[PDB]
Amino acid sequence: MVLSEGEWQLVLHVWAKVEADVAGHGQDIFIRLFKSHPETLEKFDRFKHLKTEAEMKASEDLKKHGVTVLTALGAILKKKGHHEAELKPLAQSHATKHKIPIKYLEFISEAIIHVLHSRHPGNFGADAQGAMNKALELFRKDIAAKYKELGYQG
Ligand code: HEM
Repeated sequence: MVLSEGEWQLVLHVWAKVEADVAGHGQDIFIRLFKSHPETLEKFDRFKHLKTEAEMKASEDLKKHGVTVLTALGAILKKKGHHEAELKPLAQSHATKHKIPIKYLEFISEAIIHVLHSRHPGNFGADAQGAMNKALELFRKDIAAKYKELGYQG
C-alpha cells in the first residue's frame, strides 16, 4: 500500500500536536493498552507487577518507556513510507527477543487511535483518522513481512 502526500500531511499534522507532550501521550497510550488488553502487560518483565492505573501513572520507568516508543514511531512516520532501515532493528528485537505477535501491534494501534481521538478531536476527524489508520496498517504490514524473513512471522 501507498499513502498519498495529502494522507501523510494529515498524519504528520496531528503527530506535531502529540510531540508537544511526548511523555504524556506515551503514558495515556500504554495505560489504555494495558487496561484494554491486559494480556499485553505480561510481555513486559519490567511492568507486569503493576496492578492499577494509579500505579501505572506513577511509574517513572513506564513513562520513560513510552517516550522511547513514541520517539521511534515518530521517526518512522516522518519517513513517509521510506522506513526500511528504521524497521530492521525494531523487527528483529520484537520478533526474536521480546516475541511480540502481530496481533499485539494491532492492539497498540487501536490504543494510539483512541488517545488521539480523545485528545485532538479538532485535528482528528474521520479523514485524519483514516489516514493514521492507513499509516499504521502500512507499518504493521511491513513489520509482518520482516517477521517472516527473520523466522518468526508471529
Ligand atoms: C508502535 C509499536 C511499537 C514500537 C514503535 C515499539 C518500539 C519499541 C522500542 C524502540 C523499544 C526499545 C528497544 C528495543 O528493544 O527494540 C521497545 C522495547 C520493547 N517493546 Fe516495543 N514497540 C512497539 C510495540 C510493542 C508492543 C505492542 C509490545 C508488546 C505488547 C512491545 C513490547 C516491547 C518490549 C517487551 C520491549 C522491552 C521493554 C524493556 O524491558 O525495556 N512493543 N519497543
